[PDB]
Amino acid sequence: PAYHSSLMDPDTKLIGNMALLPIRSQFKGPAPRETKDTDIVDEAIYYFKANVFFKNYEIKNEADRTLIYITLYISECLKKLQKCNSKSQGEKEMYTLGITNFPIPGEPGFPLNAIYAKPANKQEDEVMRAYLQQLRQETGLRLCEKVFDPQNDKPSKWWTCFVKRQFMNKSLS
Amino acid sequence: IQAVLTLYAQGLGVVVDSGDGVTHICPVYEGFSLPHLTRRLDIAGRDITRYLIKLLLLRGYAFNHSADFETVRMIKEKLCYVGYNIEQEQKLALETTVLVESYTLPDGRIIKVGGERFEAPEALFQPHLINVEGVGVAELLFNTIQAADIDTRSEFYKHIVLSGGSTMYPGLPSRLERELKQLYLERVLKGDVEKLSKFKI
Amino acid sequence: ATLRPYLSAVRATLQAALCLENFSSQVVERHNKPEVEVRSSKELLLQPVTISRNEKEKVLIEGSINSVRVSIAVKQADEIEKILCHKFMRFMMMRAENFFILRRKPVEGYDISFLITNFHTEQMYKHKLVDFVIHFMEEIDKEISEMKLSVNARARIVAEEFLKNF
Amino acid sequence: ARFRKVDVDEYDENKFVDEDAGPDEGEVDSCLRQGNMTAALQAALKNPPINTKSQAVKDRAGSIVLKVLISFKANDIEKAVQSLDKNGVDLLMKYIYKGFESPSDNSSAVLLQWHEKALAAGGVGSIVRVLTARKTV
Amino acid sequence: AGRLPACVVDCGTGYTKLGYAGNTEPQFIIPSCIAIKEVMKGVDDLDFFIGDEAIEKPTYATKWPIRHGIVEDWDLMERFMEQVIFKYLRAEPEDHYFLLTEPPLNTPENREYTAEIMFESFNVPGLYIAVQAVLALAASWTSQVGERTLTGTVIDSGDGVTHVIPVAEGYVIGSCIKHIPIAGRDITYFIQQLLRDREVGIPPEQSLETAKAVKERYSYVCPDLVKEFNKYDTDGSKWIKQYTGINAISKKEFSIDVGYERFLGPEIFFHPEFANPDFTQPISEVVDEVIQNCPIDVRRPLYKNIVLSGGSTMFRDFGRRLQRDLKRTVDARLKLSEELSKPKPIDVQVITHHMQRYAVWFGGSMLASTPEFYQVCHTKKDYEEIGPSICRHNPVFGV
Amino acid sequence: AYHSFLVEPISCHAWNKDRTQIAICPNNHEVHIYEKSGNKWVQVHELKEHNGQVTGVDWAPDSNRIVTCGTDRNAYVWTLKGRTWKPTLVILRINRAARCVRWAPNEKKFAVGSGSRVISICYFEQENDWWVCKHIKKPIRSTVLSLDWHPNSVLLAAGSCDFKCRIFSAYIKEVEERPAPTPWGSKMPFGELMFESSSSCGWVHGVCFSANGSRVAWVSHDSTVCLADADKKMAVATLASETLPLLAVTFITESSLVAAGHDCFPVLFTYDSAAGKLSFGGRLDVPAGLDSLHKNSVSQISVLSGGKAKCSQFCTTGMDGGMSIWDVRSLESALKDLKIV
Amino acid sequence: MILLEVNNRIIEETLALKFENAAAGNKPEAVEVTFADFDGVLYHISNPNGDKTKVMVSISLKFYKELQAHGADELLKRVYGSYLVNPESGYNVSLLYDLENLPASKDSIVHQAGMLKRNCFASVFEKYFQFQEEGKEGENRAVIHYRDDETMYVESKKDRVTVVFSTVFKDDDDVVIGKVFMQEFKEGRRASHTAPQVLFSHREPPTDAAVGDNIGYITFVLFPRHTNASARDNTINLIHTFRDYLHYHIKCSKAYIHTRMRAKTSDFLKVLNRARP
Repeated sequence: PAYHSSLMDPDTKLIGNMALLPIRSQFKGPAPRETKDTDIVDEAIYYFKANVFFKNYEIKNEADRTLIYITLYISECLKKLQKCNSKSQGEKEMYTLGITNFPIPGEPGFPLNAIYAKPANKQEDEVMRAYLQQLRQETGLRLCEKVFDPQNDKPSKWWTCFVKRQFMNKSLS
Repeated sequence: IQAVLTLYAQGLGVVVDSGDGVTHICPVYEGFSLPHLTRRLDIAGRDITRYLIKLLLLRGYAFNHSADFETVRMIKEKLCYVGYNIEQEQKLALETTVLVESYTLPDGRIIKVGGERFEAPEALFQPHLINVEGVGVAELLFNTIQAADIDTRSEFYKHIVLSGGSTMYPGLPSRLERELKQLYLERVLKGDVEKLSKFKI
Repeated sequence: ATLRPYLSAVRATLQAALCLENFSSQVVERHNKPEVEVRSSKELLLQPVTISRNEKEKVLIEGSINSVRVSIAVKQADEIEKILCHKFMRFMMMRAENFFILRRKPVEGYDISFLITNFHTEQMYKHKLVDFVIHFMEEIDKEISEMKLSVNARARIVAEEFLKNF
Repeated sequence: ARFRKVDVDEYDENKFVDEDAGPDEGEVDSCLRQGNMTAALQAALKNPPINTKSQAVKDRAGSIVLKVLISFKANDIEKAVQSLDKNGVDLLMKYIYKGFESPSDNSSAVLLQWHEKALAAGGVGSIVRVLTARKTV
Repeated sequence: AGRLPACVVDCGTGYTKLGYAGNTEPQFIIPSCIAIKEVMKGVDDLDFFIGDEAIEKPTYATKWPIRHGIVEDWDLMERFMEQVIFKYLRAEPEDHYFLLTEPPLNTPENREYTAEIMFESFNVPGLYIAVQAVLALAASWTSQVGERTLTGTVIDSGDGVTHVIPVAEGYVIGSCIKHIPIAGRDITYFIQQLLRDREVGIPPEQSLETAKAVKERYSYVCPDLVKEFNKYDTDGSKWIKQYTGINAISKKEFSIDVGYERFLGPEIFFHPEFANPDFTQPISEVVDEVIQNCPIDVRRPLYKNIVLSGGSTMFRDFGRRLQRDLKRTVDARLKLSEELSKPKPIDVQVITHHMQRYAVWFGGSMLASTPEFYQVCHTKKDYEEIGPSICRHNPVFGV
Repeated sequence: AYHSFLVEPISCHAWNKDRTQIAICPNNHEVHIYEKSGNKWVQVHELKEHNGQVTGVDWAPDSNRIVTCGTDRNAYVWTLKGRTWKPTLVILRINRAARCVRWAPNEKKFAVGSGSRVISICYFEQENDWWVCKHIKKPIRSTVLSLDWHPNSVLLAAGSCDFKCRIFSAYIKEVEERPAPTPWGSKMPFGELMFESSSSCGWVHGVCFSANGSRVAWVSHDSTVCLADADKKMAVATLASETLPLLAVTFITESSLVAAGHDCFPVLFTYDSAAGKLSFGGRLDVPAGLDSLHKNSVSQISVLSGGKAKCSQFCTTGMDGGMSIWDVRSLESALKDLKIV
Repeated sequence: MILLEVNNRIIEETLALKFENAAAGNKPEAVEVTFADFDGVLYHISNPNGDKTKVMVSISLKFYKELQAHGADELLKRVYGSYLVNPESGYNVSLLYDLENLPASKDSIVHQAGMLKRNCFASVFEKYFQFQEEGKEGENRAVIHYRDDETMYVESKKDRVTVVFSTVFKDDDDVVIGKVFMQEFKEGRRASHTAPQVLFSHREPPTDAAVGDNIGYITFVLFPRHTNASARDNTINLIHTFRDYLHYHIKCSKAYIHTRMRAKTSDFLKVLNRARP
């Protein structure tokens, strides 16, 4: 079946019902620092092409929810990367996009409000808003030295093609 | 003994109890039975059900003996009956369509059942049909009664009582009475007497 | 010329015959059978009657308290009409179950037979059953004729197609 | 399987059994030969063998009546039929159905004319009584 | 068996396989269609074509007498047979016993309709109607197996639907059959969409074609989705392929790369939801479910003998993947038994053999070459003396 | 005034005392009781106990008890216990289907005609708390098709397939007392044959006793209606119809009969005592593809009000599933030519 | 399809596929096919000795000896030449095709192989067409038993050549339908004056010729316009497929009757069910 995250620990920090998972990045955010060479953003980009085709997804950890979030986002980047002609540019479009405020668990316009808990107060709201943008950032750039072939202006059709498909028939946009 | 008890419930001959498991012809003398005469037929409901299964096969319906036993049992309970004159019954099944009846299977499919309605239960009268050696309920019943000490025959005959689910087949009482009348007219005489060879079931 | 008079006599008789009611057997505990078939209770059977149009075409009507048997001798002018009639009556008898009023085999001496029971006259308007049997007698003759022409029509095209190629 | 070959029902005490000698050939022949068609019919319809144990005796009567209907003009029938009382029409009908069992050249062609008239006068119930008769011609 | 071999005709919903008994493959495999012109007078009834010669006949209308494996139009099925016999097989029908096939749950009435045609139209000497499922089982005796048995689970995948059929002692346990809304037609479509969303220059009227051709030439079943995507992404040079078709207009040579769809195609067998919203249940579960509804005393045998049949089971590793997926679903189950408390291990085996594409016709050809075939056939004499009802039953045979 | 309760036959019916509830058998093993709410028919009860088709129903007016008999060989007396009807088995001691049943006026006993070629006369014994029956066998040779009690609750008219209409004495001294002489005879010991029609044609589909019971009428399959006048040495008047057989009949006055059968419409017959002759009073139903209210054979007819002496309304139910109510007075308006009695 | 095709599809298609893969340079697959044709003909296509580069097409005709007495062997050589090889055990004629030595135009040989049965029959007609074409009379008649209980009789005369078929209708009703078709042949001249004259005799033969209720004798009378060297072949194609043509049409008729019955019966049922409330 679909691919599930395995970064869940018997001691993982939780932001909402999502997993506050360590993500080696230089962006600001409540993201713990990671020592293991693979983070929740790798796991997401690795499984993307396989996961996106699934319509159903059984949540097993707060870790999954983060995976599902990073995945849905990936589709958003591809929606963008489909248009542009350079890795340099793409990296910019992912900083910009990675900043736009997409709805969050609890707001209208956020698909999956029955699976994602809403922040219990104004602190979590900011923490979460800040743990998420952090992810739309890290995820946003790592997705550039993938979607672009050593010969720029070339958004590999290997990624472009998924632009019309939506994981779980859901969309952040 | 359910035999004596059965007879009791009807304020009281010979009990013919037939269920899924087995058939029993138990005589009962003025209040208490009498083992020495009791007998068994190797044909009961489960056999008739089983026999229907095979008959339905020859008709174009393949029911799995294990998986579909319960279904065929309901088919039998609802549609089967005892033919009075098998010769007569066969001409109906062969020359007309009045015996054909529809039965909806659990999966929605609708099958038609005809001649096999009276043929399956006919095992009770012709055991060999199901590869069983014997004589069949009636001819059996007859012997049991003739093999009594008389001065009871009249009572016994005049008091045959059916018991058990496998004896509810429409027409069964009539078929026994015809069979017994036949065995009597031949194996006890030969001429036209039996205007007094009375006995009800 | 003689057709209409014939079918008219037939219809009247069917009207008289198709007056049935439910009747449980006097012979067998809890059984119900078409008396005209089983015939085990004489008082329940009616006088058999015949309506003949000529030496070959005729109808036999056999009533009883709960069922009527209607046998028809069909017109068969020649060998070809004979085999076609025969194949056609067989075709329908094989599908007797779909008809519910068709007998599986004809009464000895006839080409096709019906067995209409009280159950039929309850599930269907009896005056329309009488209307059907008559509509049936007329339509089979038409059908046998068409088939006959159909056969002679293909026969000729087949001979000319083969012969024309030499 | 031998004992079953005998129909023990034939001797059942609770069974059913019905509870148990022709026209004037000359009078019919005469009236016929004389040109009295309407009087020819009444002659033959007189004294039907409704109780003769033999078939031959009935057949004779059936033919005498058969001879009159055939010897009729498809235009002198309605006249004779209407000269009969209900019981007569009833009986005529019984004979008309008998005629149907012996197709001849056109005897059946004219018989269907008789049936048409007898019917118009007797009604379908006259046929019902053909079917219900236990002692019929 | 006389000097002439029996005629074996396997009429499917999409294709009809026909030939003589004893041969390993059919002599003709043609579309189950007849083309006619549209009161019939003269010899217009003979003016028709069947198979390939009936697909795009200008002045003729194409018809399909068989829907869902059952004969809908008997008039058309009867004419279809005239040419099967006299134009293709060139067999004197009066001289050959015939073996025709029927899907499971084919009514007794239909068998009499078939027999009325074969005996009363073509005067055949003997007829036998075999149930497809059973023949597929027989076909597998050619395999992985040294013990012949007519008890097993048959997965027949045509082009319309896939069937999971349990067979016990040569008889379909009809009440336990299940259908799967996934067949070659859907595999071809899913491959169609994937291309439209990535490949350019494919002639619109040649969409399905290019796709149907890609499925038939490059598709297979992979063991694991991500790892596969990984391969293609990593060493794409050794997994991506090329396909050049010929434009049926500008008659220019258009080419396209072939990737993901190679494995994603057959994958919808295991992940139906990938292309079907109304069905999500994996084929392995459907099989497991079918066997479970069957009599306990026969489920192990069913698990041990899963036979494949049809072109849509031809993808490389289909059986390997099916058996794996099933072994799990099955052990995981027996697992909760220990935890909830040691049920003996259940043996799950999926058989694959060379004759799968037309497993059914092959079984029929093999069985109709035996003397026993002639014993179980219903002869013409019997049909005439006993009636078309004898054809309601057709004794299984061969084990 | 026709109403369709269903499109399959209504096997038989029975109305309560006030004609406020009608009990019917919708061609099955059950008995449905309907009642009117405004101008709509509402089903208020379903009696399910019989194991075969119900062939006869009768409702005793004063004791408000329903009796039913079926092909299952049984008979049940139904008693209303608050809001539900409870059946009490009555052994008829027969081995063939029961065909008809009628309570006696005195409601002290009912009669069941059956295929065992016999009439079962049943009555309750408040000593052992159960029903018992005595048979009237001779000279019955076939299935008994219809029954109708005499106003004295002793004489019983019976119609059967042996083509006879008979009057018997169903006198049970154990529930009633010595009957007063009748023009039909002064000796009425149990089972006494008082009168027997003389005919060998047609099953007797229906029998009926007049208001004062000195006349009995019956309809047979040979399409004839008959009436035997006991005030005239049991002379028998006969009228041969031109139409199909009648299945049901009833007196609507001392000299008027209303019957219906396979033609599907009720017709009138009058009796001329002086002449001793019966005449055809004409069709009463004057205008699928029929011009008649009912679309199939009418098989049962009953007096709804005015009784047999001066009936003002009668009911008919047939094989078409319909129930009709006929207003005598209304019929007399729409047909100035109609002459009753 | 009114006229039965004369060639054999399985032969042509089997050979066409092998030749194609041979030219393409693919490795030869093994082939093994057994099939039949009308009149008890049996064929076998195979690789002799298992040599996959060799495809043999063999035909078996129970009545070959008889055709051999009338020029078959000679005609077959004329037609096939080096393609002929000693007949495979169980067959009378064998064609051997070397997949490593095929002609430029393969169609000609595929077409000829496809007509093996036809070319085994042609011989007898060609002979007798020659007898007539040279006034040669008195010459004995050919008696060919093309079926176990059917016979063909060829005979030459001064002006005409006559072919007599003794066919059998197993089905009693097939005889009747047959007479209808035969009647139309006996009159086909009323649509083609210059076409062969057909004669027909039911029970009675026009020798030990069998006499029975299910036997029929058709007789074609061929004139020089049909038997000459320019029409000859076409005439052979028709005349030798005649018997199967007749039976094929008797059978197709029965099929058409069936469609008429399905329709009529269907109508009947619609009426019956309209009689339901």
